Amino acid sequence: LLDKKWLTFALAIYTVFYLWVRWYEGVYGWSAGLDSFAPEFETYWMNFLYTEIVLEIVTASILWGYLWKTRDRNLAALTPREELRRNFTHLVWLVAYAWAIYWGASYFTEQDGTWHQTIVRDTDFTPSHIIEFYLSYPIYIITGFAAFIYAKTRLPFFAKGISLPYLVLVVGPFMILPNVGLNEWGHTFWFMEELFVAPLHYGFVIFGWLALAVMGTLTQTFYSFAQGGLGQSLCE
Amino acid sequence: LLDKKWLTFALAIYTVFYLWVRWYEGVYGWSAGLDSFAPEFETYWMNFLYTEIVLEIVTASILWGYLWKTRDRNLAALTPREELRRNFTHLVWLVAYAWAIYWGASYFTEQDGTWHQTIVRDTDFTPSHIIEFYLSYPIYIITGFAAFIYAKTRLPFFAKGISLPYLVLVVGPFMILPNVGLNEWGHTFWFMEELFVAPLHYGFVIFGWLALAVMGTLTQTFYSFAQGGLGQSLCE
Amino acid sequence: HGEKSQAAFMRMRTIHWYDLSWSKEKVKINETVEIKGKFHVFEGWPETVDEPDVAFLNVGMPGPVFIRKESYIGGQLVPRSVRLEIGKTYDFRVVLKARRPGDWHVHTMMNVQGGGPIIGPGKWITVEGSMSEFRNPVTTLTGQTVDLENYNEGNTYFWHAFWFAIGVAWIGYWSRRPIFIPRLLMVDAGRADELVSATDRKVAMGFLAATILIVVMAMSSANSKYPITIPLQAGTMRGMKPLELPAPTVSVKVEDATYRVPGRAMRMKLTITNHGNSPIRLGEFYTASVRFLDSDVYKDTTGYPEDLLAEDGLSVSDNSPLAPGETRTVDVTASDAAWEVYRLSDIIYDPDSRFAGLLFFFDATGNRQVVQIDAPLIPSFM
Amino acid sequence: SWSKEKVKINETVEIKGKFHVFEGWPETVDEPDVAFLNVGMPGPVFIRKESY
Amino acid sequence: ITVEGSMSEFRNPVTTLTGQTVDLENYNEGNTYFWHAFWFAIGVAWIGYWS
Amino acid sequence: AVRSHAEAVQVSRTIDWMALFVVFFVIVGSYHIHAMLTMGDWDFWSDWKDRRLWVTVTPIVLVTFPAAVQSYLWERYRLPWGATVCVLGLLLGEWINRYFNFWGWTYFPINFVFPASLVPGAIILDTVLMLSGSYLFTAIVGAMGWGLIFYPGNWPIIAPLHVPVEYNGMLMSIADIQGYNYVRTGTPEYIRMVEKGTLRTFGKDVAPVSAFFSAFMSILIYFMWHFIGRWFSNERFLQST
Amino acid sequence: VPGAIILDTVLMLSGSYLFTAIVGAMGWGLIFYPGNWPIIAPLHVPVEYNGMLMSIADIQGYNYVRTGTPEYIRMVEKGTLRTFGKDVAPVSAFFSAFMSILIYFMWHFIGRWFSNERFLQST
Ligand SMILES: CCCCCCCCCCCC(=O)OC[C@H](COP(=O)(O)OCC[N+](C)(C)C)OC(=O)CCCCCCCCCCC
Ligand SMILES: CCCCCCCCCCCC(=O)OC[C@H](COP(=O)(O)OCC[N+](C)(C)C)OC(=O)CCCCCCCCCCC
Ligand SMILES: CCCCCCCCCCCC(=O)OC[C@H](COP(=O)(O)OCC[N+](C)(C)C)OC(=O)CCCCCCCCCCC
Ligand SMILES: CCCCCCCCCCCC(=O)OC[C@H](COP(=O)(O)OCC[N+](C)(C)C)OC(=O)CCCCCCCCCCC
Ligand SMILES: CCCCCCCCCCCC(=O)OC[C@H](COP(=O)(O)OCC[N+](C)(C)C)OC(=O)CCCCCCCCCCC
Ligand SMILES: CCCCCCCCCCCC(=O)OC[C@H](COP(=O)(O)OCC[N+](C)(C)C)OC(=O)CCCCCCCCCCC
Ligand SMILES: CCCCCCCCCCCC(=O)OC[C@H](COP(=O)(O)OCC[N+](C)(C)C)OC(=O)CCCCCCCCCCC
Ligand SMILES: CCCCCCCCCCCC(=O)OC[C@H](COP(=O)(O)OCC[N+](C)(C)C)OC(=O)CCCCCCCCCCC
Ligand SMILES: CCCCCCCCCC(=O)OC[C@H](COP(=O)(O)OCC[N+](C)(C)C)OC(=O)CCCCCCCCC
Ligand SMILES: CCCCCCCCCC(=O)OC[C@H](COP(=O)(O)OCC[N+](C)(C)C)OC(=O)CCCCCCCCC
Ligand SMILES: CCCCCCCCCC(=O)OC[C@H](COP(=O)(O)OCC[N+](C)(C)C)OC(=O)CCCCCCCCC
Ligand SMILES: CCCCCCCCCC(=O)OC[C@H](COP(=O)(O)OCC[N+](C)(C)C)OC(=O)CCCCCCCCC
Ligand SMILES: CCCCCC(=O)OC[C@H](COP(=O)(O)OCC[N+](C)(C)C)OC(=O)CCCCC
Ligand SMILES: CCCCCC(=O)OC[C@H](COP(=O)(O)OCC[N+](C)(C)C)OC(=O)CCCCC
Ligand SMILES: CCCCCC(=O)OC[C@H](COP(=O)(O)OCC[N+](C)(C)C)OC(=O)CCCCC
Ligand SMILES: CCCCCC(=O)OC[C@H](COP(=O)(O)OCC[N+](C)(C)C)OC(=O)CCCCC
Ligand SMILES: CCCCCCCCCC
Ligand SMILES: CCCCCCCCCC
Ligand SMILES: [Cu+2]
Ligand SMILES: [Cu+2]
Ligand SMILES: [Cu+2]
Repeated sequence: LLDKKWLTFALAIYTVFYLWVRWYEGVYGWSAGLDSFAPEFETYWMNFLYTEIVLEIVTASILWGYLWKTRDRNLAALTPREELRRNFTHLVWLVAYAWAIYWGASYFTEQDGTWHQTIVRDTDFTPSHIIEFYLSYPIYIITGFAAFIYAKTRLPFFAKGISLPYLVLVVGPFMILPNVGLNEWGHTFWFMEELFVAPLHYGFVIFGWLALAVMGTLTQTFYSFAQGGLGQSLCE
Repeated sequence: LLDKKWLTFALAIYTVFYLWVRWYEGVYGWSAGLDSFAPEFETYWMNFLYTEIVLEIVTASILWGYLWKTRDRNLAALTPREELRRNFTHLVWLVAYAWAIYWGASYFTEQDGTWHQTIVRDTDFTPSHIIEFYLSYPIYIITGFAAFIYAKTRLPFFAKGISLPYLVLVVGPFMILPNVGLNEWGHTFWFMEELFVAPLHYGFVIFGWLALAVMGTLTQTFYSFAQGGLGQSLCE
Repeated sequence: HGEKSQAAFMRMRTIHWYDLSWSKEKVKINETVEIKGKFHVFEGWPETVDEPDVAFLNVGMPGPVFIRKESYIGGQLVPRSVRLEIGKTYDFRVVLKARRPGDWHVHTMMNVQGGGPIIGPGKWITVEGSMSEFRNPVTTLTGQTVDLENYNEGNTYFWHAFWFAIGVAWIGYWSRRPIFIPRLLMVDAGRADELVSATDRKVAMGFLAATILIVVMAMSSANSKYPITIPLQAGTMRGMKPLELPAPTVSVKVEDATYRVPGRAMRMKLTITNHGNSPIRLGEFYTASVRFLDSDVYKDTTGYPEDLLAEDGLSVSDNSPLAPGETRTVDVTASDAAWEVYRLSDIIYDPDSRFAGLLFFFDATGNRQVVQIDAPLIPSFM
Repeated sequence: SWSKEKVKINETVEIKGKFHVFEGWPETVDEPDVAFLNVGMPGPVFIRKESY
Repeated sequence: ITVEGSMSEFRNPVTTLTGQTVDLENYNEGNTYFWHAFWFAIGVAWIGYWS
Repeated sequence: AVRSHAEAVQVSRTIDWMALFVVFFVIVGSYHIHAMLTMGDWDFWSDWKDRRLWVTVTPIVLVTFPAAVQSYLWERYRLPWGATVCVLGLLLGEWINRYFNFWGWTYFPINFVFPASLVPGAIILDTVLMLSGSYLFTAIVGAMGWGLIFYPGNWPIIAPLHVPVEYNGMLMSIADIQGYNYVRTGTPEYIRMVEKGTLRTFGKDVAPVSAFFSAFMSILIYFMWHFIGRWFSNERFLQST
Repeated sequence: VPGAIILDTVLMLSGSYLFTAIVGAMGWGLIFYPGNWPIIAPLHVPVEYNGMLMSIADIQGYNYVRTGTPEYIRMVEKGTLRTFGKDVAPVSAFFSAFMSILIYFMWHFIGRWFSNERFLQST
């Protein structure tokens, strides 16, 4: 079996959900979504914010708890074929994390830029941010934490210790979410402008760099892949 | 034989050439050399720039290629007396590099300061810079690269590896030449002044510090000198 | 000599120098040449140039071929930086004493604290004689006359040579013994603790004590002699008196201004309304150190530099006298080789294609009106 | 002008006058674009009731 | 302010000093697309050759 | 290798002289770059040699190279003249430029373009380092002395230039008149970063306060550049660049 | 892409990272503006727009309203009194190439750190 069709679902769920989110914001961007004090904004975007925050907290709790509860206690007696299967599953998790990171840190963040050059900022909870800071960022945070937990609880290579590159790759991008406090503070007190390259935004830049720990993470996963099922073929 | 009269030539060539350059700029500083758009400036300083750049490229290519082609393949079977002779030759190369570094980084650079306090800057190719940025800096870069190549290709101590202090001493001062881009950018966009201590000039300062790697380089050459011909006398 | 490189629009709209005059064209060593005139600060000061809140009236020359004896902005001496107001007109005066023989292009310039040099017109002044004849006597408040060419030179040389000799003595004392390789080997192989022993420590103590004592005694001696000293006098001088020019009786509206690319001419259309009670005629257009004159109206007699003066460079389509109250629209062409020699045609390279200048209207009696114009400058290619 | 020279506790003393800002303001002192009318005293030996 | 019609009808003609009238809605669009696609294809060719 | 003890001594002496040349002139070039692009503007002009900025800045930025060269020379050879050789090389390069270019090329007077004196500070730094070989003691006491002795060391030179003069109705020192007379086309008066007075300048304290601030920051800069020179003295080899 | 290709080829050939940081980063900085010139050149055609000289790009920025992006926010070349001749683009390109050398040198080691494979016993 080895690599199964979970990869297709991992790609498709993010693609479909984010395409629907893009449709939703293209429909309710203007027309209940420009004025932050209109009653329709509260029903179409504040309710969206509340629902998504509750659902994100619940989903994170459920997913992380299930992954930690179903953790492999007897990792010592694990066959190499099953290790290869689990390595492929962890690679699927990493693919999902990469897709979520793309959607969160590129698509909706530069989309926040479109909005932060076309309309006058009205609040800290515009549609663009709600879709990005409080939906896509928590989604990729959940995916990254789930991937880290799965690696630690199923892969013997990633067990018996916390991987430093994996921890950086998982936590640094998370630090962008609390960095939103600097974004709002730096937009209301600092910089009475919409400059996208202002120093108020280097917080995302600093913690966007920490996603480069994916290189150390990926060489660690390559070594985990090539533990028993390394060969032969390769290097022979 | 050991130390031969190549040292006299190493000092004299730089002294005579730079004395002639100083005479040339004292003659053509004013009077075809103040106005950068006059036809006489093009014949007396732009032609100087073109000729010196071509000659520097040709001389660097010839010298480095000859030193690398005549490299010692059988460094293992080298007598200690010949090693002492080669160490003295490398010391002569270092003396020439020090003399060139003096002329480039002190004389003509503070001379650029005289000009950058006495006349209104007219271009990026004033006589002072042409004589300094594009003549003296390339000259000492060529000398430093030649000294490094000679050490690596003749001295067994400096073979079997690239010396870190030597590489820093050779490359850091070279980095001042591309740093000219910061000088011109920092004089036309930044700092509508002639302040010689402006931050636009800290690029030379930063890479002028890297010439302090001469200390590690020189203790390495001392160890190379004291390999077989260390004693006795010394430490006995 | 540092202009013809600055942006043409920056040269056009920073400061307009007019009524310039030079007392002498050829001077001997120690002789004085006086440069007078008026400069007007343009209202549309470019935004990347800081406002002349701190400005210095400088002289553009190849080093101290002259010494600036005096400089005035509004009648009062200005040895320090001054504050200038945008839109005001000031009269200046610079006095130079010849120091170095040769042919020198002397410019009157203004340096701004945040915009760099604003170079005015330059005039060739010949200096004859020998530099050895130059004297710069100064009388101090303590009652002694000194020559600034060589005052304190011997003392400076002595002190620097003395301290250099002290340092050389220290280094040579340590350099009498073997220096590099034996000492390196002694420090490496076991404890060194043999290369620094008495009386080396005694010599170091002597050097330190002698240095401190010599510094203290020299300071005390330099306090006894010259008992009266003042700090360096510095500080921007406010309250520069501007000229109280009468309000112009000529109103000019610029309706488009074009220049051919390539070309040596600039063409503009002006609607001139003549108020007051005298028929006026346009006689001069000054844009950036370049004076385009209509010879039928005005002739230059102040010895303006030939390369910057266009005696017949200004052509007006209808330069007949303009009766008071009458308003007419004319086509004005300013054409001279200076437009390309001083790179005023390089405004096409500038990120702000706008020009400013001065128009001078003369009546029959000869009295003139200074009216200031500025407009976008549109290149034409087809 | 000072209204009183000797006062009891809780009594009021009024200081009046005119101040002129010099035209030749020294360059190392910023122009009084933001200025505060203060009272020079050794701590709150008086309380500033009002200032105009 | 109410706007009626279709966005496809919008025109933004501009006449340059070189003597050509261009529509600012689509001027240079094809050239931009071509150059970006060409350089992207070059990079993709490099990566695929190594892949 | 070497023939005998005598020829070994002769070879070592020749190496000593050649390496001294190399060290001295590489230091001259690098230190002069650093000095002229960190404090050269004050070092160029007597009317720039003031009591606040010149006294504050020059020792702070000039203690850099002496600290590193001391940390190398004393540690590796017990040679207590790193600071002195740095200062002497800087002075030689400056003076050569002043005489042959400032006065040779252009014709600015020497009494107008003389450089500052730093040998007393260098001597303090070197002696305080050799005695009590502690680098920490040097960084605290010798750097203090280096910062403090700068202005008193230069006072015998610049004192005659501070004689007051009534110059066309305005009070000017001799140095101010020099700066006014000898025209620097590229250096207007406002560029002069000199003491201009504040409303918090109490009494006669500008020079001593600046000297003590310079001494403290000299302690800091010496401490940093000791380790900078320690790194620059490494003898590592790289297998691949 | 042209700068990226230069950086990659100059690195594979002469595998030296120092040589890459000096030469390939130089080329990366220098080829940026010439690489983009075929795209942005047609937008720099001069236009007489209501009496003022504007490039096509200036007219685009003027016409298509950016409510959050006023004109003064535009950090573009505005001219100085020390801008000599026609040198704005080349001087900027060379400054960018030098600072690209510096930034490449720093980020080579930044990536070296990010490539580590260490394990932590306790967070
Ligand atoms: C990592 C864990 C993430 C947790 C957060 C998830 C956020 C989900 C969206 C919040 C919606 C909200 O809050 O709004 C509720 C909206 C408000 O629209 P309405 O006024 O009812 O109009 C009619 C509804 N339309 C406008 C959408 C047509 O209506 C709803 O009930 C519909 C919400 C559907 C969400 C599920 C579909 C997602 C795409 C399919 C692939 C997964
Ligand atoms: C590391 C490798 C360095 C490579 C660069 C070397 C640059 C050389 C100078 C460029 C000259 C130029 O370009 O100008 C060419 C000049 C222009 O002067 P002219 O108008 O002919 O007047 C008459 C010539 N006088 C004014 C010099 C008298 O004339 C020449 O033909 C003469 C150039 C002589 C250069 C060789 C002598 C150097 C000193 C002796 C010790 C070496
Ligand atoms: C390691 C260093 C090696 C140096 C190799 C130099 C090769 C030059 C190739 C031709 C480029 C060209 O012709 O183009 C340069 C363009 C000219 O721009 P323009 O005049 O504004 O307009 C375009 C006009 N055309 C269409 C006619 C070109 O940009 C510049 O202004 C940069 C020129 C300054 C370069 C300074 C380099 C200093 C090197 C010092 C070596 C000791
Ligand atoms: C031998 C043991 C006893 C002496 C010990 C020293 C005590 C002070 C002597 C003052 C002499 C003088 O001249 O005063 C000081 C003169 C001013 O003098 P003034 O104008 O009269 O000020 C009138 C007001 N007063 C009467 C209060 C002075 O400059 C200064 O403000 C210098 C200030 C330096 C501040 C930084 C010091 C950092 C120290 C770091 C330690 C590690
Ligand atoms: C090992 C360390 C050796 C240090 C040697 C110091 C020599 C003494 C110089 C006398 C200073 C002076 O006389 O007064 C201060 C004058 C400033 O005067 P001015 O504002 O220019 O006034 C002009 C009129 N004059 C000419 C009369 C001055 O000089 C200075 O600002 C330097 C102040 C540094 C002195 C600090 C010494 C305190 C002891 C150190 C404790 C840890
Ligand atoms: C580790 C710290 C040890 C301290 C040792 C101090 C020895 C002082 C020697 C005499 C110097 C002198 O007399 O000169 C000091 C000069 C005075 O300058 P002046 O008044 O402007 O003019 C010159 C007037 N003369 C010619 C009469 C001198 O400079 C100063 O203002 C500096 C004074 C402040 C010093 C603060 C030190 C605080 C130490 C704290 C210890 C707990
Ligand atoms: C093949 C070997 C011979 C050629 C070698 C190159 C010599 C220079 C060619 C200039 C061509 C040109 O176009 O000039 C340069 C054009 C301006 O031209 P202008 O408006 O006519 O200026 C009129 C005034 N002049 C006659 C004096 C030029 O832009 C520039 O200022 C570019 C300046 C770049 C500064 C940063 C350079 C950093 C180099 C780093 C090296 C590691
Ligand atoms: C491996 C490295 C490869 C580098 C390839 C460089 C391609 C040459 C581009 C010609 C430049 C030009 O034509 O002139 C300069 C123009 C600027 O012109 P503008 O001010 O926009 O004028 C507008 C009018 N136009 C359209 C006519 C320009 O472009 C630049 O500013 C980029 C300057 C970088 C050139 C540096 C090359 C020097 C050799 C490098 C030595 C170490
Ligand atoms: C201004 C601040 C100082 C700049 C220099 C920082 C030096 C930091 C150390 C460093 O770069 O590491 C060296 C390696 C390349 O050498 P290596 O191949 O690691 O050498 C192998 C042998 N060794 C383990 C004993 C070292 O590094 C590399 O991976 C390649 C880059 C080499 C840079 C050093 C040379 C700089 C010359 C100017
Ligand atoms: C607690 C801090 C107070 C200040 C003390 C800091 C000095 C510490 C320096 C150190 O670590 O020791 C190095 C030398 C060791 O030499 P010794 O062989 O101990 O010499 C002792 C005889 N002696 C008093 C003449 C020195 O000893 C010395 O450094 C010299 C000791 C004499 C003190 C005065 C020297 C400094 C002169 C300015
Ligand atoms: C003193 C500084 C002058 C510049 C030299 C810096 C280059 C040093 C790079 C280095 O450390 O060596 C790596 C390779 C080693 O390959 P080799 O097996 O030595 O190949 C030699 C044959 N060759 C000439 C075709 C290369 O050799 C190369 O890197 C390529 C050598 C050919 C030079 C041109 C390559 C760069 C193209 C832009
Ligand atoms: C943006 C700049 C980079 C940020 C990261 C800096 C990393 C510096 C190294 C570091 O923090 O040391 C790790 C220790 C905790 O692990 P340890 O318990 O020391 O691991 C024991 C095994 N080991 C000796 C082989 C490492 O450290 C601790 O004491 C706890 C803090 C752990 C921080 C690293 C994880 C960061 C995830 C984003
Ligand atoms: C790799 C990221 C793909 C992002 C594509 C995207 O944002 O799609 C939305 C956009 C919306 O424009 P349009 O297709 O015209 O449909 C408009 C519907 N709304 C306004 C809700 C977005 O176009 C599509 O839906 C195309 C489908 C691409 C599938 C990968
Ligand atoms: C890594 C480079 C950081 C440079 C910081 C910067 O560009 O700040 C510009 C800003 C200058 O403000 P400005 O750009 O004029 O802002 C105009 C808009 N307002 C007045 C509303 C802020 O300066 C500061 O306020 C200090 C920044 C501290 C950085 C740690
Ligand atoms: C250690 C650096 C020596 C620099 C000396 C220098 O720049 O010399 C030029 C200067 C020029 O002044 P001068 O001698 O009067 O001759 C003028 C000739 N020009 C104007 C061409 C320099 O003086 C000399 O030529 C003296 C020779 C010293 C030999 C080490
Ligand atoms: C290591 C110390 C660096 C301190 C930088 C500095 O002194 O900058 C002064 C300058 C203040 O400009 P100013 O001195 O007023 O310049 C006057 C002349 N103009 C207006 C033409 C630039 O500030 C900046 O523009 C930011 C510098 C960033 C350094 C990384
Ligand atoms: C700021 C001073 C830091 C100097 C670096 C020294 C590192 C030494 C490592 C061997
Ligand atoms: C500013 C760049 C510093 C990068 C840190 C790398 C540290 C590597 C230690 C193993
Ligand atoms: Cu001139
Ligand atoms: Cu004016
Ligand atoms: Cu008053």
